[PDB]
Amino acid sequence: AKKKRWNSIEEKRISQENELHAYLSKLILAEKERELDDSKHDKYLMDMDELFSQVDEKRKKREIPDYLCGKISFELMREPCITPSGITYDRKDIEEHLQRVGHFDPVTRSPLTQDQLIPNLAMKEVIDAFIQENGWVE
Amino acid sequence: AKKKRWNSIEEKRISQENELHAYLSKLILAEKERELDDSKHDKYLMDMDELFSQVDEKRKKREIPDYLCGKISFELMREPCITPSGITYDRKDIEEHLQRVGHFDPVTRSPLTQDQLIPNLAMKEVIDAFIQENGWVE
Ligand SMILES: [Cl-]
Ligand SMILES: [Cl-]
Repeated sequence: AKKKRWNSIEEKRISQENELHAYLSKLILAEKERELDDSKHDKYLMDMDELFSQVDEKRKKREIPDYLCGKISFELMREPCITPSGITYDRKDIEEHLQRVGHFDPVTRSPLTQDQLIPNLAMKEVIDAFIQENGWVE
Repeated sequence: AKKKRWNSIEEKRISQENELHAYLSKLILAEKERELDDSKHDKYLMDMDELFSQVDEKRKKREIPDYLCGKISFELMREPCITPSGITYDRKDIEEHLQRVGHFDPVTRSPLTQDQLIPNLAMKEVIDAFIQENGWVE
């Protein structure tokens, strides 16, 4: 929703990392200048860039694990529930299927009814911990 | 086991980060010297340290999520299976309990028998992805 504040917070971060990265690349090159005025430096620059480049590669984020998404909704599950076949779906989606499509396990075809659905408490914790450590979500 | 190779691989990393970190702190201070020879630099040093300090704070690792551990084994689950009450245990541990302790859900006390155990396929994927992205495990 109005959670566009995550972009603002990371805006201030990205901004500082860029300033630090430029500053550091300046000191380096300048040193290379002084040295080649009287290289190993070129290597320090690569690793130095890679360091900031990596802490930016993971910033690409948007990588919502597929194993945290429903088989029906194809997206992060809010209420993960498992069937007796061991397949986890998002409650709203599965209860939708069992009421609109039919009384069968979307994947195993095994006979199924809403009352057999079991709350996957463990998965709910995994997803919650995921949504916390990853504000870009939602 | 002999997977002590993870310590060797990260040994080479940690070693390079330290060398880069020292080198960078040298260029900085030297610059501060030249400036204070004719500070904002002190701030660049803090953030620069924090940068390497952070990529080391997470290296503390050993943080095996509790929600990935069994209620009985109290440790990373190899074969996560859920009960009809929605509680996930490691197979070996739960089947041990149902055969040595009694036919009841360790936490909900609800009546239980090995044949009711359901394989928590979703959790198995979560843990597998965890063991991969974290070699220090095992
Ligand atoms: Cl789903
Ligand atoms: Cl357990």
